[PDB]
Amino acid sequence: TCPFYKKIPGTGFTVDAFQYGVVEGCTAYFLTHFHSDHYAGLSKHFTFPVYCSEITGNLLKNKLHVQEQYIHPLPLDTECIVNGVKVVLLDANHCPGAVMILFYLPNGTVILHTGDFRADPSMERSLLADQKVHMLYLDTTYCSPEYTFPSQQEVIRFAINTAFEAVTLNPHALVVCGTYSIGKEKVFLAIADVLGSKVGMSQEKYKTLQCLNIPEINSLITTDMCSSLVHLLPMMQINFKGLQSHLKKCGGKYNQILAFRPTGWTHSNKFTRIADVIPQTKGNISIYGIPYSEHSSYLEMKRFVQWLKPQKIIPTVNVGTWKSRSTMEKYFREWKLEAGY
Ligand code: NI
Repeated sequence: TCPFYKKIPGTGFTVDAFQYGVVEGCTAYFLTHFHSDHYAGLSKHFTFPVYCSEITGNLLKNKLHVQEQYIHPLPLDTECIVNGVKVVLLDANHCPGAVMILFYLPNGTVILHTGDFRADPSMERSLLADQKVHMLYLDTTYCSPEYTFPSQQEVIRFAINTAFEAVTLNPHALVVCGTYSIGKEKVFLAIADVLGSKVGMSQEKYKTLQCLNIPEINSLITTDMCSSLVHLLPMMQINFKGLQSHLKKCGGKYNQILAFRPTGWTHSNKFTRIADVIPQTKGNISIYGIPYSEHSSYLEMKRFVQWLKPQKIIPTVNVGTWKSRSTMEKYFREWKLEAGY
């Protein structure tokens, strides 16, 4: 049965609610982005209307084989009427295709659902600038001051630099990058670009990336592993055993592997600066854990909410324990008293 925080009051609408069967009273199911925790339950046999971005829609069709008739893609930054309610999709700065959703209720309430997001000051000049928000359904993944990490751009600089150095010292080094969902594609695209190579990957992943509307994508990726000196592999294979085994497969073209695992936050962020990150090494194999986040840092979260000044905040992550819930309510109150709303 569907929890309260996935329902939109005074509408026939749910948000990311595909794993509870037929939700009593739902006329339209909204999917903010194509990550499995959020689409859990969708398949080719689902037969209600699904509202989403163009990108998300592409993945539903080709990856989950949802039929075309039940897919309703909407343009961003554009006012749209759905079951007689005005809605707007906004870019979430999460993974490809990820949206925030604005609902203009018939009673005059306005609700912002963030989906999964990474708060940015750029959002303070979207269509959010123009009016008030009563209720905010918030992505509270990192809602605690200990959660700090660099910008995406800093991380990318470290990675491009680390790869360019290693391969220029040893032209027979291979570079491997781990993946398990959509998101974080800049990591391996940036690395491939600096090395003048296409990114080589399984057929399943090539298919996934072909649904993302990235410009010039045919120029940047390939299933032909032999023609590539940057390879993608499943995240579970990014360890000494998995990499040794992959190097074998490459038929003596390479005598070294440098690999990256994009993580989210990890506790080495509580001490170490991005600059000072070092890898784990065993023999001819090095592995770097790099803190490339597609969710708000505590400070970025704090900024967006204090800017938006919502009347009520409903968290959508870390809702499972009383200690988590109480920690988040206290921060909300601090933020409100500091800002004056
Ligand atoms: Ni997500």
